[PDB]
Amino acid sequence: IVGGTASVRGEWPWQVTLHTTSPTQRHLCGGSIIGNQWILTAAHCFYGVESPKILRVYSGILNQSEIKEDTSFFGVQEIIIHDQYKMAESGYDIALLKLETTVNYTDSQRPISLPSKGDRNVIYTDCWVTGWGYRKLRDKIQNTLQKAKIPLVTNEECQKRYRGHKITHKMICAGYREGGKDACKGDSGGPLSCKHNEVWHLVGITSWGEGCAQRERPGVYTNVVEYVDWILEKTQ
Ligand SMILES: O=C(O)Cc1ccccc1OCc1cccc(-c2ccc3c(c2)CNCC3)c1
Repeated sequence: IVGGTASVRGEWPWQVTLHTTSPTQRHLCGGSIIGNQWILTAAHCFYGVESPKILRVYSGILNQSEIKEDTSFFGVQEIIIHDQYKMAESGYDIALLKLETTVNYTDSQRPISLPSKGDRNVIYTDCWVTGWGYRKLRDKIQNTLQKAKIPLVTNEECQKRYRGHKITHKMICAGYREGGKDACKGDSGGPLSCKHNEVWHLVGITSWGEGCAQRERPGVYTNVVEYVDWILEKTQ
């Protein structure tokens, strides 16, 4: 998170830290709790992941320093990548982690709803991007969970900044015209959560963009509402 501030415990309870344990154990990507044994993340996070054996999902984590050799975690039973996925910049950057056990919901770990059936025309004015990612292009993974309010930009406006990319209706962009606040390396997979009528919705999944928080270069996200049918087909 570029231009963000620290979160407090139980602020983003659907946020998870997916770790890899090969060749070293570290924060790989972010994710969202969308069900008792379901995590919604981005497919590109599993590039070079040979099997779910090396992964660990940590929920209820504020600082990465809280993760010790005795810290509880969830094993991943299955990694469901979108069948159409190839590269992040081209879309379908959506994956589902099916955990080995159910999540007991508390204040530090609860599920986030997907955009509602009938809220397609909603103008989201309170969107937030969260994660433990970099604060600049050549940085390191953060300790506390950063947050950033980012305005959504239209598909047409976003397509102007990305003349060399195909910005589809399965993508949503968020950024400030003069840069400053954005998600960077380590934030992918995580949520772009927008609050509407005091309910949080998982509106996007952190995906890609030219550099981190550059001017007139919005963050590109997976448009969750478009994939709700895929998610329901898989989580049933
Ligand atoms: O993809 C990750 O987060 C971490 C990761 C996992 C697996 C393989 C590669 C990899 O890192 C690639 C990498 C390198 C530098 C910056 C980014 C990055 C990430 C997100 C966003 C932006 C940029 C621009 N702003 C909008 C959001 C990604």
